[PDB]
Amino acid sequence: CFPGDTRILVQIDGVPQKITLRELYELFEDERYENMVYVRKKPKREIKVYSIDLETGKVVLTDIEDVIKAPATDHLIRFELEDGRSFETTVDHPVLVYENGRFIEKRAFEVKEGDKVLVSELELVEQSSSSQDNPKNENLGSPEHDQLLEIKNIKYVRANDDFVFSLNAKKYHNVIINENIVTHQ
Repeated sequence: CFPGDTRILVQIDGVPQKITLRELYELFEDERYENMVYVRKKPKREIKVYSIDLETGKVVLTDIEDVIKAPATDHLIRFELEDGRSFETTVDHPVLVYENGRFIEKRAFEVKEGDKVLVSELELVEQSSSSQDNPKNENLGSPEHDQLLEIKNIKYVRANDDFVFSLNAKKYHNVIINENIVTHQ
């Protein structure tokens, strides 16, 4: 899991939005109690989730199974990228790094400084602050970026929220967060 602070890239009403899991989560309703955590299922709008295909390395879109809401109990490791991107995980959560010419899944507490993550590097063009715009898919709609980022700094930090999220969708434990940081079990 990641802190609610973790930004998740999704698609809402055919519009890609990058919003924290605590924010993304809100696009959902119907919360159930299970596994000693909370599970929210069924979006109140058209909510899709941007995920990555490990095998091909492409950014795909899928439907959501539910929202992963769990009481912030453990602490989280933070990864700071050379670009200034940073993401956190419950340390037990595997991180997807691109080393040895392959993609490997290592726990946050198993990841080391100077490690990499896969970034889809594919933006939605409109990086405007807040949800001011939405019905815009103009400006061609074709990006271009092929580069992965190394972790400049890792640290042990504490969960910002009292709940942590990951957003459960198809393929499971595979989502694009922060500045498109890809992770998978």
